[PDB]
Amino acid sequence: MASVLEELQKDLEEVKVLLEKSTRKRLRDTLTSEKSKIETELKNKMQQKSQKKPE
Repeated sequence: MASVLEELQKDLEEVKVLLEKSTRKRLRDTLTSEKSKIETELKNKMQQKSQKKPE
């Protein structure tokens, strides 16, 4: 869990760095794309077990 949090935080930090450096509008693209991935991975990792039916 701390693992997952750390990885998400690290990716988010890389995002912040990219946003800051790529202040030339790129921020928008970066944020939109990568935030989706961050959220997706968070949701994946949380739900992953959750007594989920083997669909």
